[PDB]
Amino acid sequence: TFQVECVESRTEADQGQYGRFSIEPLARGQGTTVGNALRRVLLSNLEGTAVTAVRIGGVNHEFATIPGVREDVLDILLNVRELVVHAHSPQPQIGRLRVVGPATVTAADVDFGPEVEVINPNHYIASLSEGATLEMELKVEWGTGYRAIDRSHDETTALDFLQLDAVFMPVRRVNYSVEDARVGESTAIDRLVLEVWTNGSLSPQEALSQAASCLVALFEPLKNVS
Amino acid sequence: TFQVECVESRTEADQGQYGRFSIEPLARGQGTTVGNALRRVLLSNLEGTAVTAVRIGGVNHEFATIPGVREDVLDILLNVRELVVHAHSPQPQIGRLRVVGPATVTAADVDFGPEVEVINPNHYIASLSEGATLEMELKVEWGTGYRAIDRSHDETTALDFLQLDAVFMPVRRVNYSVEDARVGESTAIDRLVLEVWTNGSLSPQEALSQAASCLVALFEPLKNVS
Amino acid sequence: ENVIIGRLIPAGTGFK
Amino acid sequence: EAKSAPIFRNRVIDKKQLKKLIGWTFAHYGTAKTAVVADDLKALGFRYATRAGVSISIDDLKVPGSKAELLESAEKRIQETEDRYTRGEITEVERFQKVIDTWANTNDELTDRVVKNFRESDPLNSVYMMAFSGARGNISQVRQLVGMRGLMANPQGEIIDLPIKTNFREGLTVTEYIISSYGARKGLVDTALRTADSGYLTRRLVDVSQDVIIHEVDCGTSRGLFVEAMTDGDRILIPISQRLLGRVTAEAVLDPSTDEVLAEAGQDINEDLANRIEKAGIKKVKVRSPLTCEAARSVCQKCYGWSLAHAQMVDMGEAVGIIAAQSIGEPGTQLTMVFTGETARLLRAPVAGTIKLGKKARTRPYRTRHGEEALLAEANFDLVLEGKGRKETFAILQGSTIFVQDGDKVAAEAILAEVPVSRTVEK
Amino acid sequence: LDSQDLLFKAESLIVNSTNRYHVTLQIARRAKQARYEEMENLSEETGIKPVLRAILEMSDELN
Amino acid sequence: RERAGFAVRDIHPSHYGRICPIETPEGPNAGLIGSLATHARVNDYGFIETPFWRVEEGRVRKDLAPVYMTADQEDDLRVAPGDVATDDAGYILGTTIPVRYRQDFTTTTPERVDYVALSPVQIISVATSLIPFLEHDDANRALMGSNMQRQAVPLLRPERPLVGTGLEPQAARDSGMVITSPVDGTISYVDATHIEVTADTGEKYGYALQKYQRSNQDTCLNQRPIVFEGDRVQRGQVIADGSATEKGELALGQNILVAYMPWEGYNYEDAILISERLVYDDVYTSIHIEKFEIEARQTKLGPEEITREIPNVGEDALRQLDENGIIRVGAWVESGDILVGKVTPKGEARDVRDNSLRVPNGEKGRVVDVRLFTREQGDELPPGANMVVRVYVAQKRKIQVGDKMAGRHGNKGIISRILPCEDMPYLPDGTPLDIVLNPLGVPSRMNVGQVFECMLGWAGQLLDARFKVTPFDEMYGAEASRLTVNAKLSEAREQTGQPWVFSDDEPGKIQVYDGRTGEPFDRPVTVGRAYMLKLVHLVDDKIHARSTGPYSLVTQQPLGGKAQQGGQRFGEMEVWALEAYGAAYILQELLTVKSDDMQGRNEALNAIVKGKAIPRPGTPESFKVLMRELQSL
Amino acid sequence: REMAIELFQPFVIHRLIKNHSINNIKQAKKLIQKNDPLIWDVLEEVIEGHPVMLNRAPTLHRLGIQAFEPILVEGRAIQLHPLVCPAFNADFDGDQMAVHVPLSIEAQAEARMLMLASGNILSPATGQPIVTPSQDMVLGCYYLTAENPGAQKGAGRYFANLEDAIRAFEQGSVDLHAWVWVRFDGEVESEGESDEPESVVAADDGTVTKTYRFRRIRETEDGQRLSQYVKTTPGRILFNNTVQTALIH
RNA sequence: UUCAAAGCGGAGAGGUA
Ligand SMILES: [Mg+2]
Ligand SMILES: [Zn+2]
Repeated sequence: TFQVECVESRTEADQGQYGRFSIEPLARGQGTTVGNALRRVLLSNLEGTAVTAVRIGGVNHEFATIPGVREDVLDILLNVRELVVHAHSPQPQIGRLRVVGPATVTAADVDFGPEVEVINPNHYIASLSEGATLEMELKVEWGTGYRAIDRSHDETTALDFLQLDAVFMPVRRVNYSVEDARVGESTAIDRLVLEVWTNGSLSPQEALSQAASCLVALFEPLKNVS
Repeated sequence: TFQVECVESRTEADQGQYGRFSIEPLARGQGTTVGNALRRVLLSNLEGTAVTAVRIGGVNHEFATIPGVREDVLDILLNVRELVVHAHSPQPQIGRLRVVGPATVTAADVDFGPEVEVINPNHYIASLSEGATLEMELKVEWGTGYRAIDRSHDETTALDFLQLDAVFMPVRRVNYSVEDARVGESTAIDRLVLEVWTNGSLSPQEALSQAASCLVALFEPLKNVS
Repeated sequence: ENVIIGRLIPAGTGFK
Repeated sequence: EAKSAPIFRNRVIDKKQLKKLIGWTFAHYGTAKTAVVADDLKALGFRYATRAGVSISIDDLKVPGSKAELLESAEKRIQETEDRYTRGEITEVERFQKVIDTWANTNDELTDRVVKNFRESDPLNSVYMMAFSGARGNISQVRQLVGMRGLMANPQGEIIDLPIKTNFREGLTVTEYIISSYGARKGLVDTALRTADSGYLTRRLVDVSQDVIIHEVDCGTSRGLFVEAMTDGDRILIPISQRLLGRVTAEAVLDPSTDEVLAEAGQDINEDLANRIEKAGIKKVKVRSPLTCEAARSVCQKCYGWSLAHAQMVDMGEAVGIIAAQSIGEPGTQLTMVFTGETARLLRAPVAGTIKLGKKARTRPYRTRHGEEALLAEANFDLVLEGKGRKETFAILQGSTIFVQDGDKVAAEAILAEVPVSRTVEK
Repeated sequence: LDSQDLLFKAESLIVNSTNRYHVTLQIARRAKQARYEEMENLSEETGIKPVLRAILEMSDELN
Repeated sequence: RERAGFAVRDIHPSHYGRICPIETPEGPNAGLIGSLATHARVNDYGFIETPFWRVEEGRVRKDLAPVYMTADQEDDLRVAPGDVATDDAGYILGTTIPVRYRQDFTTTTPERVDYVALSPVQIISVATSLIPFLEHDDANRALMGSNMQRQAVPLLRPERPLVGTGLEPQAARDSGMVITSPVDGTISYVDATHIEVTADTGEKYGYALQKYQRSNQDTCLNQRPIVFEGDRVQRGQVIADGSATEKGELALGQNILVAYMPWEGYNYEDAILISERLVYDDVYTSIHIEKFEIEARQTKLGPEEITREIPNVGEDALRQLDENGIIRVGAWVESGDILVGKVTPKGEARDVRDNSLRVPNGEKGRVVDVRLFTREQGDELPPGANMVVRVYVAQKRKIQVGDKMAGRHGNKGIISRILPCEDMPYLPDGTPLDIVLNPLGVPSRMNVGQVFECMLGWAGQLLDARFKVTPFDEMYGAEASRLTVNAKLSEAREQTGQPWVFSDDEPGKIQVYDGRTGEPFDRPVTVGRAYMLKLVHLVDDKIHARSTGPYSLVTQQPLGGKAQQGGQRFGEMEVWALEAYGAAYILQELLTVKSDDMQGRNEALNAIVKGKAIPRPGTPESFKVLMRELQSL
Repeated sequence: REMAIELFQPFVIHRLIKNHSINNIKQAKKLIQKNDPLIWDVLEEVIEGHPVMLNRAPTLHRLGIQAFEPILVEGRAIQLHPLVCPAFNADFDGDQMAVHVPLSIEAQAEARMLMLASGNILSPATGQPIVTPSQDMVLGCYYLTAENPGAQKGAGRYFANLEDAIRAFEQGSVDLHAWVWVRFDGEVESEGESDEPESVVAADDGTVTKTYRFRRIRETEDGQRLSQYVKTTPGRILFNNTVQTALIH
């Protein structure tokens, strides 16, 4: 009963990904419930990875400047925060950056371990002049949703680390539409078409599978316990 | 990981059933997803039994009144359209009514086969008065949702069997509400309260189980392939 | 004048 | 506070129906059921105003298609008037009146056409639906969005003979923006300066009447005043039933058809009894009052009557002076304070026939407020004119002005007379 | 125990009174007496506040 | 103020082109403060003038040095408005022309006019000249919008409007914060604090940029560069810009997706419902810098010393001091934290007392500057003082429930809800909206220009165009604004390829779905791009509470003021309201136990804490003060 | 939650001393200052059943001060019910309000019994109602209960009682503005009605079925009424069922 | 046994509802 297949797949210049799926046959009004459940779970309840803290060599607050660098610290923290990254291990990882001389520092200059990988090695991070160097350390983490800074992480072990508001959202747009696929007698059958845009951390197929697995675990405790 | 509990469980004036459930703790936004997905399936996708066709003898045409009966064809057709029946077979049955004498006709007078059971045994259908005979014949079928015939009103005369618009819904009303269960200064927590009204064919706990069973099988095939 | 001194006003619940 | 089953209202529900329903619920069920009913209605309205998707656009602002021809006709009349003025046929104080009256009548015609157009083409228009239902809009505001702004006034009280012939949908010009800013600034300064006067008046009222507290039950009198409806001659402004609620009768009232009594002495009047008194004739009822009660430096419970917030007789030790002062003073800041149009009535005959006026009515030559000359009539006489198929049965009024004299040819909808509808002659 | 039930009970107490300002004083006196007599260290239904307790008791006495 | 009346606060017909008729305050100052118009100037006698072009034989001479004329001069001439249309910058078209003769409005043939105004915006000021589609607005809401445009807050990343009016680049060049290159050369060194440009063998030009300074009202005054190293630069080109300007021009707000429809009661009576994207995308966030000061003086008992040896304090409260008693740069300070440690020589062993300065309650942020001044170093100080210490603390504020938002057309509002993005309504492509506004507020106040602005912003976003429209644009056609907006929307629909963008049955409306259930609303609604501003009235500065604090000296009543733990005043109108209710005990408790019954306050507090009954009050102190004052007379 | 912990301090201290035995007042104040989790648990049960008085700046009449029951919210703004705005003359574009609390038993009883916002139905200047749906609720009721010549799917369908019609509309099978016949034994009030009976059909057995424009009463021979039907709209059924359910429950 | 060191009046200008 009912099949799901993929019609289109693409990849943009930011290394994002797009996918279109066709699910049919449904039964007269079951298109909307399935589609909206999928859209609500995909846009809200998925786990991702983000940069949560960064130490810059020579500064201690966000309203400072480094000589020879075209950007201030506040304008670098807002570029590092948008660095999309995908970790295989379930642990915090630390990446290191050290650039010197006339260059444009780019996300290809950050070197994590053999576990974490960068998705877009053309992200822009600051511009350097002749005789200025940049040293940075980044810390990545797992999570879900939007996490604000709480000023209670005053641990002395993590000394002189600047904290950021973290955003873990691997899916950026979902759309769906239900069409009539009447075979011809009277049966009034449905067909759902679903479009997913991701940021490159995970394929649209993996995102769809994760959402469908979360929904089943949501609706299974009510199956026979009641 | 959540728990579902049955708070209240009443019984209406000998037919209906009422049930309230509390489900907690859920994430933020999952209460609306679960509630709406349950509501749509409970109200629109459960099977049931209803009376579809009826034949009445001695209609006395050019009017609609039956001799010796207080009611007319339209009133009796609306009375017999609210009969609540429950069948244990997937094949349509046939029921007979041959009351006579100065009495009040109720649902207990219908001689259905062993495979059909009447929920309410005292459902007013008519009042026979002093010298009239009432002959009836009823047909029972299976279906889902609220049906509707085309180009046929209720007070009319068709060939032999007269068609009706059946109500196959076993569930009459569903309500849901989402409340806060934060308990502290941490991530928001949802609690869902769900109320189900049933016509007596099913308990308000078998309806929930059937809805969950139908919802699990919709999302399961979207997990292991794509 | 009872407001100025700080007494119960002779109207309402302070009538008697 | 129960047992009264609601009626099935099979009609549309605007603001007046909601107010009526709330009043009925309070009168029949009490003060704790009205809150529940109001909350339920609020929830239902909030829920179903969102499913509708009510919005506002530029095409929702529908202008009638006959505006251009109306403006063209008005401008042709204005040109005729000014050409008459340039040749010396009329004086300067008549040209101003003529050009003011033309633009005062055109605006009324345009408003009628706008209102008629809304109710026929799109009766579910968002602007029409939200102005007709009584939610926020008005008629002086719908007029300026899809109609015509009209004649405005100087920074003084004078009138500028140049009108604004555009709405806010089409857009004003540089010249009309200034004329509008005049009145905008006038209103702003009025609002700024009214608050001090209102506050000072309220303080004086509170201090004059602070010691009026209810101490007694009855002074035992037989005096009161006569309550009657408030009428402006032919028309009534406030009916007697609205003025007779909560009062106490000082003498037994009687139906003017027979000897059936409707109330005894010393009896408060409710809504049912007020309606019963109003329906069965009766133009005056004698009631008690704080004006005529002889108590010790206050009022008593019987002379005051009901307390309007509770629909009951006043309690003991209630400060009625503070309430009276606050009630008079609260609407003080809401006192926000073109020529003969339809306040007269032109008589146009929709027939073509010869004139049979003769010399029956008293026709004295007269020069009207415009430059034209007509005949002024004071003797009420029924007009007789040969109106093609049949004669005329038209009736004039005292002080009327007739334009048509004998030996003329009247055509379809030609101006025939003017009748004043029912006095300060300034210099 | 609901707030709506308390609202209905207070409205019923206001009626059957003949004076609006005389029932508030009686309720206050009853509430003060109840709270003072609670001084015995047994904590007899200390959950309810004294004014609501007085309203409930006076409504029950109304039969 | 008491002598100015109705005649001085009015509009005179001689203000035309010299004083703006819109921009004024509301309240006691309405009509008493005014603003100079756009083209007006004051001569050496002190009279305001305004320019005109000459008209010869019905031909406008736009090449003959416009003449400036005072109010009395232009009373015998027939002067035409600035919206009259000419065919080749020459002869005046039409047959009847509006003119002003002796403070009256008339119409004449266009062979008899004398002078013509320079521009259609010659009558309004600079703040009112920045409102597009102004001729479709009421005058009161125009006043509101012009007044509210001057209370906006500079944001973290500014952005230009899409439907600007054309005067933005000129309103920003006078504040002196934009840097333009005088060189027509090359750029050799770019940095966050320095720019250098080299000419064609014409030496070097170097500029230094201000960084995170502070204004009179505690707002940032940053300056940032635009260019990159080795860039070809022409004369008059923008090189760096300030904190409230995009490249060259003013930028006070942001462009967001708007829909006009009611939500489930959250739009009720001017309330605003927004999305959660505006919070985590750092839209509408700003930086505010505060200054604190401490003074070390000398006393007859002795001098005062700034040191970290404060009595009755533990080492758990001296972590961030620099062994000299002054906090360190880069420290996070929460409420009740020591900034500078001071001791005074009290007379009473240890004879010093601690009154070091701490941050006021409700303040936090980073320490960014600790500049300090002292004698024996070349610094002038007020007499009797030894040193002065100034500390600067900065913080970043986000939008939240209770903040005020505004638009350019007079529409104000307070934010009441922040919805997660899956609850917001969404478009036929899946994009959730940013803000939902109530349509009940448009027709009763007559701001029709905001709908024009929204529709043109929608078209501009879909085309990437950034249109510019000048006020009073209907001198060229009968309905110019509607035709331009419709043509732009149709062109955007044809260029994009999506048919749902524009519909012919309902031009400005498209279909919108429900994010909670997935069902479409019954009728299409109006969506667009709106330019909204964030005002200086934030709810973090308006909340206050008190239980017990300082009292006045003479009357012994609680002090008043947010900054000194003040109480709320219970005026006499509230006393009248409580008297009308029949209340006797609430009033007496307010008047005595909670205000100035000097002995009943402590008894009431102790009775509440212990759980007993509150005893009866006595005579308040103000009555005794009045009796003493009357006896002294 | 930030104003309640300040306005209600002595009651919190008393409850902390009596239950959850602390010791002295200084320890309770240090506990409040440290922001222990127990503080909010104590406060939530301290403030229930305690009225609070709300006031707006230009108090022009006695309905400018009213008493409410508080609920702890998160944020820094006071939430006000939409049905009390015209009494206060309030509006959500910058307005501010002041909060006072009563201390003694007499003040509490008197605020509950004389000033609570749920007993202020009529106005003292004139006996007209003061709490009515005003702006966006009247628009919703007007839309729900209006009529539409288009979009009339399912017109002319017969239902038994009002709950059946509501259930048929809830799961989409009839429009919100269609004309349907329902069975209703009660009192009806139609607009544009014909008070004179129409289409009287004297049927057999002396039974008479009079058909009006909006009713189909069927009466027995010189006797009482046998049945009644009303031609109406599903939105009107919703409105009237809501009112009746609110009144009967 | 004692408490205890943080509160102050006036004038002018502008703003919000
Ligand atoms: Mg306001
Ligand atoms: Zn008397």
